[PDB]
Amino acid sequence: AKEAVDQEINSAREELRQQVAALAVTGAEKILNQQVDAEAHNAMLSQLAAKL
Amino acid sequence: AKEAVDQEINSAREELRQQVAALAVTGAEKILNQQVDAEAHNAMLSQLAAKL
Amino acid sequence: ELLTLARPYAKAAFAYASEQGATDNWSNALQVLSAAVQDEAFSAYLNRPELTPAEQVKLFAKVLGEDQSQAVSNFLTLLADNDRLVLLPEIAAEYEQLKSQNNNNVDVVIESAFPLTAEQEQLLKSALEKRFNSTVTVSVEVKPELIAGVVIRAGDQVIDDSALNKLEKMRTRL
Amino acid sequence: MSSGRIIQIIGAVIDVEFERTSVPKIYDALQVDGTETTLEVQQQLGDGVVRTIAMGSTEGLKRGLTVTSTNAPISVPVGTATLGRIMDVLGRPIDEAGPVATEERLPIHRQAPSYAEQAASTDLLETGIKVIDLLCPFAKGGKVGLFGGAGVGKTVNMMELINNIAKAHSGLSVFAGVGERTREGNDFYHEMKDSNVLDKVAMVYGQMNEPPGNRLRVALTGLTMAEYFRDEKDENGKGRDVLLFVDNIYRYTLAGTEVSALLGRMPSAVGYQPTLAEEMGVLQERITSTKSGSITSIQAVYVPADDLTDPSPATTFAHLDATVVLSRDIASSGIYPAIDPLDSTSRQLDPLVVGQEHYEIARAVQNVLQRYKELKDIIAILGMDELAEEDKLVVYRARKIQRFFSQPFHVAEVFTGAPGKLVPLKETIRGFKGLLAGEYDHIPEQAFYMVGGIDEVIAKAEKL
Amino acid sequence: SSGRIIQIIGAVIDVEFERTSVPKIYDALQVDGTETTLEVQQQLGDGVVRTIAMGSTEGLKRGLTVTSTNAPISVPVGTATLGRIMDVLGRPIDEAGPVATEERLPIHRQAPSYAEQAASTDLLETGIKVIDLLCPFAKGGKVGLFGGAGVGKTVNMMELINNIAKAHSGLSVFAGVGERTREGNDFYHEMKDSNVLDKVAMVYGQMNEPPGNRLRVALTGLTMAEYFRDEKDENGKGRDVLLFVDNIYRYTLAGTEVSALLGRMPSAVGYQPTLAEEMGVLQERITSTKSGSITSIQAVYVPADDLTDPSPATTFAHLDATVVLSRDIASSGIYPAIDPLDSTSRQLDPLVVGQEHYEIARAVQNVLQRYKELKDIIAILGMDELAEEDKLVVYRARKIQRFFSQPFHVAEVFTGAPGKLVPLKETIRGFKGLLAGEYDHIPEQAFYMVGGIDEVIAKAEKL
Amino acid sequence: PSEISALIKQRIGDLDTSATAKNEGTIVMVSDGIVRIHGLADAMYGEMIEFDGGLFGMALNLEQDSVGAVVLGNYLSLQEGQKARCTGRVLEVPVGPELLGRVVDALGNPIDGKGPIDAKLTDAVEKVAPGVIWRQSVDQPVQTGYKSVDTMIPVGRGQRELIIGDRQTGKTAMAIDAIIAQKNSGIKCVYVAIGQKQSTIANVVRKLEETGAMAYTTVVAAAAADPAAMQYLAPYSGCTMGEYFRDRGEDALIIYDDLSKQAVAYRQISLLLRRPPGREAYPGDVFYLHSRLLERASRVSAEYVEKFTNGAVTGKTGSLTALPIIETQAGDVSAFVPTNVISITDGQIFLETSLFNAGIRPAVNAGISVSRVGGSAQTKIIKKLSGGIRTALAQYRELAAFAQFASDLDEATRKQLEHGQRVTELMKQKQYAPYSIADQAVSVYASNEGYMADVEVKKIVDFDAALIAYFRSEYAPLMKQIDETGDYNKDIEAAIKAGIESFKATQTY
Amino acid sequence: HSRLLERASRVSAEYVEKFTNGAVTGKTGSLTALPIIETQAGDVSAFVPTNVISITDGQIFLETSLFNAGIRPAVNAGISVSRVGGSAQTKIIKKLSGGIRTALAQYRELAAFAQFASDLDEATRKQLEHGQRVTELMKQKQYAPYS
Amino acid sequence: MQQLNPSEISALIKQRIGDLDTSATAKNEGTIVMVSDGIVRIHGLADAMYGEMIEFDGGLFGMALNLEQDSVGA
Ligand SMILES: Nc1ncnc2c1ncn2[C@@H]1O[C@H](COP(=O)(O)OP(=O)(O)OP(=O)(O)O)[C@@H](O)[C@H]1O
Ligand SMILES: [Mg+2]
Repeated sequence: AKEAVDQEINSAREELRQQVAALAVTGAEKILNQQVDAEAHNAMLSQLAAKL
Repeated sequence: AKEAVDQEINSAREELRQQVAALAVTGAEKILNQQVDAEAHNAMLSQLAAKL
Repeated sequence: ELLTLARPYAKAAFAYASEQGATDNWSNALQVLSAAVQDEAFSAYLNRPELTPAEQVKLFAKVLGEDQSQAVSNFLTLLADNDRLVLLPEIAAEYEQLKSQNNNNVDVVIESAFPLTAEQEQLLKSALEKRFNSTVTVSVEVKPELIAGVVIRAGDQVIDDSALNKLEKMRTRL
Repeated sequence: MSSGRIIQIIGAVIDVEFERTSVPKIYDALQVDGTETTLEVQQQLGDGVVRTIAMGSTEGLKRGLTVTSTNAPISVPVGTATLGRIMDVLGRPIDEAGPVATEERLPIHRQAPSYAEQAASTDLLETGIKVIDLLCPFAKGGKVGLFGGAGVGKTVNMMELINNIAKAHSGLSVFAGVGERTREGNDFYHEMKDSNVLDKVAMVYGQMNEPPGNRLRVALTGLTMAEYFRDEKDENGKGRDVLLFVDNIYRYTLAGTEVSALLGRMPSAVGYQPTLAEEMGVLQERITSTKSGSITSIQAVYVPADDLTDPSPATTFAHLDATVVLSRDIASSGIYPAIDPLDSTSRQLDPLVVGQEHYEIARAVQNVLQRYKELKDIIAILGMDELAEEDKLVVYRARKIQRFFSQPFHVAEVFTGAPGKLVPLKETIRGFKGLLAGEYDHIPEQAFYMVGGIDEVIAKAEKL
Repeated sequence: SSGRIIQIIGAVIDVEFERTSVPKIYDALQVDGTETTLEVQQQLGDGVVRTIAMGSTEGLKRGLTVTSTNAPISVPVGTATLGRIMDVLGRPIDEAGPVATEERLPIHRQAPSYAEQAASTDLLETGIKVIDLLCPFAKGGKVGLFGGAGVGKTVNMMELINNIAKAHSGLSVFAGVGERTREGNDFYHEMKDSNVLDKVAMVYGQMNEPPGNRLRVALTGLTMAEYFRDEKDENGKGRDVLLFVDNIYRYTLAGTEVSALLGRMPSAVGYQPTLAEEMGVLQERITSTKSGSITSIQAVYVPADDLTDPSPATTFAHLDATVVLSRDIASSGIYPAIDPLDSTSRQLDPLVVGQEHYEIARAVQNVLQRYKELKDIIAILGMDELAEEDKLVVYRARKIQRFFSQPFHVAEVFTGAPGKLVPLKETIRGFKGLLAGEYDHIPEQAFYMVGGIDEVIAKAEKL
Repeated sequence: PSEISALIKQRIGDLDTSATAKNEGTIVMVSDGIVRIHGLADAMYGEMIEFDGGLFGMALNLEQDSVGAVVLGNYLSLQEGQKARCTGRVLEVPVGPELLGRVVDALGNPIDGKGPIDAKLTDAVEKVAPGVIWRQSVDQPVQTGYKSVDTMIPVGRGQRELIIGDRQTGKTAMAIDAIIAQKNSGIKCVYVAIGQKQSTIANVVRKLEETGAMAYTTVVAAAAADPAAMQYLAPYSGCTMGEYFRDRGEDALIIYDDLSKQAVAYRQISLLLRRPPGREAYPGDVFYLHSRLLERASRVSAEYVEKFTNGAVTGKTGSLTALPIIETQAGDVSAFVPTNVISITDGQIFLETSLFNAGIRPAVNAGISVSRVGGSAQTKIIKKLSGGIRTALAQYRELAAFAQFASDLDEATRKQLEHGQRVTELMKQKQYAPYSIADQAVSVYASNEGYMADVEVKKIVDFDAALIAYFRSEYAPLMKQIDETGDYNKDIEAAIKAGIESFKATQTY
Repeated sequence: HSRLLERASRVSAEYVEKFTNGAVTGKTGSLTALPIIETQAGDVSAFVPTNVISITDGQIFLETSLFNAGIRPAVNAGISVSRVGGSAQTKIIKKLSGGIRTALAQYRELAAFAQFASDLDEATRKQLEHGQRVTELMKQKQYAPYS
Repeated sequence: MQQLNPSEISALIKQRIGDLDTSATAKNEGTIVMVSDGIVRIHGLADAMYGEMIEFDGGLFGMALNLEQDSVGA
């Protein structure tokens, strides 16, 4: 049962990977919250990091 | 046995987050590297001086 | 260690020069002799075993030119006697420390990714004045490999705005 | 202006700097500013640099921190109120029953007693225990070697000693716990309390949970306490004569080795501090009597590794005057105390000390007890009735002797009823002499057991 | 940015570097003149480092440039090393041409984690009387061989080698550690004539090289064993592999040699304080795992037959059996010549070996030790004056000693090289019968130089 | 899914809230987990230190110009130039009853693969023993399931008692079995393992799990593959966890492993600090080192409990019993470290190699093993019944030489010899087979009643086991009551003797 | 000492043959050496003795009192051995040495009772007498070797 | 290098800075430097003799033990 559930959960982590890829590109703007929003727009322009 | 199963589930659940965060930070590094704003340099040093 | 050995000599030299106000002259001499001992050639010539303390002393006087003093000569003599010539630059450094603290000046070292403008530098000097020091000695440094920001070191005291913040976020996520 | 600042810290040793115009002397006291820890000058390192030890934990401390001095060695409270009080080495209460009442303070150190003050006489302390009182009489201002394992009533014997000295000779009692284990210390406290004797003793413990300096200096602490009490004069002068109880002086020597090692100094033959004899003596010479008052010492002694030729016991015997040993078998034979009346040795065992007749009597007793001891094996193996009837008489008489040397204790009164009996010499002497004469060979051994003087013995015998 | 020779004293070496460029520990340093290599031991500040020379200590010139690799010591591994003998550096020393593989792995991995211990203890049988009865093994165990100089110990190891090889595809490996190269060559050739090298890998440290090399041969063998165990074959579980230590004591001594020159202060015997650290580092990487296991055999030397000092003391806290060889039992003509009364294992336990085998071992211990203590009085008077009791005991003990005589499978010339490898169960049967007395009516000679009851009875009937 | 994404973002926005003005240092020198660093003028003594690689370090030598500190994690990752940083804090580890059923690092970090631990409380590892005024006497016993142990060597809650012996003598087994007997004691227990083969560690773990007692139990191990400093500090951490419950008014038990080994580690560490060595390279404070540890465990005065709780709890008194272990070279006691140890414990127990070699399981030599706490650490009934064993074993051990003798000697000697031989054999015992105090009680009664003074020696153990089962079945309520109370009463002994004589009358052994 | 004695051994004929570059083919090279270690009070635990023993092929030992017992030479066979064994002996001497070694072992076994030949076994007495005779057989003069 | 001479004292160094010779009245009076356990290292007495008694401002006496290049132990 462990093998079955772990393999299928693993199989469910790739759509989640692409999801969280979008969501981490989204979180990548929180470097703007790192600053005082001295930059608040440098990231929306950038989408070159479309990796995995 | 059941507790072992649960622990394995939790291990995977936490593990995925690590590679996700690594990808996110690599993207953030790329974005900051493409960022060439010495204007932000001036703004943030002024900001610190204000905090000083 | 080596600094520990150098300590008392620095104390003596500082006390005397302050008592004679020639502190600047001794500091200049210290820089001169530090550069001198840095030279491999000069040292190797100096460490030649056929030379009594007098030889090394007069050699230092010569390389110093018309800048030495009788106190300078005595100091050189005493150090040659115990052969402590080697650790001279550390003595000089501590001597600088003593003058800075004595005049209550603090020397501050700042590294920025991008080069700086005197406006910002004066602003920071004022800011550290609000940090309640007497006076400040600013030495800037361009460090574009650092992502951005200015890092400021006052001895053990450090303040950061550069990549370190990011390192902190990653360790936080983990 | 005495504020100096920490310069270097390793383990327990501590280094500070001061001004080269005002430098504390060795053994001065340093209180850390803002904290309750104290520093002790050991050796002047020149340049206003001093190397010292700390008194307790050393945590959190950081260099450049200001510390003041006292320009004087350590002083602690002393006075009448010090009884029934447990303080640290610093003379600070740990009983948690308020501060110390006295304002009288004296420095811990002082030079050795003057040669002029050594009393030109040497006499004996009276005790009512009927055993040392014959075999190993104590001098006045002597050192008593004590040996044997725990569980044989060491505390009990100390109880009785204290009771007697305070009762007859009005002695005052001081006890020092060197390298103490807390549990037995607390038990000893509760015993001090139940047996109504606490009000007459001054108590200080150094635990084996403390840096060595604590353990080293509790000794001098208690010593000074005793000195103050003795030199405290009575009416018409003549301050009291007091007894001092100290545990495991061997632990003291060990702690001395500790601090010597921490100073980075080479070991000794076995590895003790090379200066061992120095501190041993410094302890000793302040233990004596004077033209005014007297001091006597009881010291628990442990021999590690059973080496009578080890340097530490060897140095001990250099000052020992009387030896008392405690038995396991004798106590198991229901005889209390279990003092072996055959190994105890007294420097005072001389016809010039106890007198002629007393000396000869004691020697005769020793002979009888020996003679019976070698008789024992033959009695065991080859029966009993195969020997000289005189030897059998010896057997009976020695058995009576052993039955007799034990006695009730006034401290035993609260323990198991049976109030104790105080007995001086000149009756013990007479009774024992008569026993040696064999004039009591018509009586069972029972009349001698758990009883006082020979008059009591005959009273019981008639009543038995 | 290359360092230079700045000071050399015997076995300790120092190099200057540009303070920005500093080598890390345990990474190889390339002598720019010769093939000799240096390992970092500690960083001395200012771009100054302390190192030990892997290779010759000749040709050295103060102020000779040296480069690094900026990476730990890695040597090739894999099936392309079996039957080949390598140096400490993994180079062909057998003149059989270069190694075939490029699979190179470092040598300073960490000890296997706690969570990955083999979750159950195991057992190993050898088909050998005294051992499988009195010296049980756990697969992944630690075995010590103490003493023995009138017999061929290497013969014994080679017998175990044939044991495991025929018993399992699990290969074998030996490391020369202060090797008495006479015996090493003998072992090499005898394994050669056995035609069994495909399951064997060879690295030698032979008392002729700087102490670091003889230190590190152990790590080399460890690494080979690790990787070879990790090759999961067709199932997800690789073979359980066997190791041979030429001598653990020489491993200790290798570090012991230059410790003081390293600036290390002496220890309780003058030793190296890092003794226990390196010891544990060595042992903890030798265990049984969730997938696969590794065990080893350690040829032990004892200084003056004294065990009461740290050098064997630390070792003992890691073994699982103390096989102590016997000389006069060899004088009794016994082939294995192993003492039956001193050797033990922590594995003697009913829960792990069952009850019957354990209690048989108990009884045989008792009978042998009781027979020993009667030797004196028997000599004084004779068997007759003893009660009829223990006469059968004497006979049974003698027959036990005969039963232990096991003809060797691989000597090639000792009795014809006959293998026995008798099952543990059959030997249990035989010793049970002997303890009961089922055959306490036969001359002990019938029990000599044989195996099970079948052989004993056949011999007794033929004579 | 998206859950963590929100979680990570919301957590992040909580940081970089300001810029720190911290004071830190940098690396100057490295050797074998030992680092000389420059800077950090202000520094707590013994401050725990952080480093750029995420590791940590312990500062010991505060010299006038630099700092020496020992690696806590795994070095071989650090190079001069990297910057240190103090935490503004002292070494601290977590505690909490949730630690039961959990196995952690000496730093208190899970190793059981059971994920994070929710310890609500952490505490500094280094503290001081409470005031001696906050000590009250010891009267509650501690059971071992070992008739010899529980008879001649009573053990009271809060007492320091030492197991000692030579090597491979079951000392580990003695500790663990003592642990097992705590099904009903209600106390908790902590095992401290030092420099051990993870195989052995895991075997102990598995065995304990089989017993299931790893539920009121917590264990930490500094195996042989660990940084020396970790090992050095670990026992102090275990003491910290014990003191947690002790100060909660609770009573518990803890066990060390190879205090000698951690002493060795400390020796090595100190040596690498260029400190002045002592005899056998041992810095003197080893005495101080151990002693400041052992005394931290005791039974406390309930008044201390009450005042610490500030009214939270008022009835009970806290306690903690200390069971350390020392391994010896050829049974010496004169070695420096054991010599130091001896004067510290409240009692000591020796293990003799020959007895176990003679198959005497266990192999305790009662002849020298003592417990100076007296019967106060026994139950009333055992307090009553110990003396017979005491004196019989005495007489035997003086005169056991006559084994082969007494073919012409007097009969009384023969009878006493048989008595002694039987009672000596009586204590032979197997691991993992603790005896309830009722079992011990029936055995001692049968002993002193001489009802085994008529049966052959070879079957004494069988006799005992049969008796055990017989009562256990027939008279369960009686033993129930007994171990409920542990009181000696004439009714009780009459019932026991009736059962015994029934057993003899009934089924044979 | 290691790198010293290590140099002493016997080589393969091939090795030298190629070393001589084929100048010699048949013979093989060999070299035996004998070091001497002096003992203090006959102690064996001494550092240098410990090392050298750990290195050598085996021990050859001599006891003072045996030389004082007239045993010249005074070999102590109880401890001196060679790992080489009969492999370096000819057929006949290996064939013979067995019972000799056995008798020596027997005599050494009964040493503690050697002073009580009045109550022992007769066969034990015979073994002792044989050991005595062979012991005396092991005497030899100096400069007088035997074929 | 090696440890400091227990004679290199900022006071003494500054004095030699002022002038090297004529130290302490041609070394007729000595000043104490190092103190431990009745053992005293002193600077500035060359007129002093080995094995000489040494007077003190404390009114006490000292025993000459080590005449050295820079200092004296007593
Ligand atoms: N009463 C007993 N009955 C049967 N077996 C026992 C008994 N007591 C101990 N043993 C066995 O003895 C073995 C060795 O004991 P143990 O390993 O505890 O010794 P040790 O001193 O802890 O070893 P080390 O010194 O290596 O730590 C254990 O595996 C255990 O199974
Ligand atoms: Mg153990």
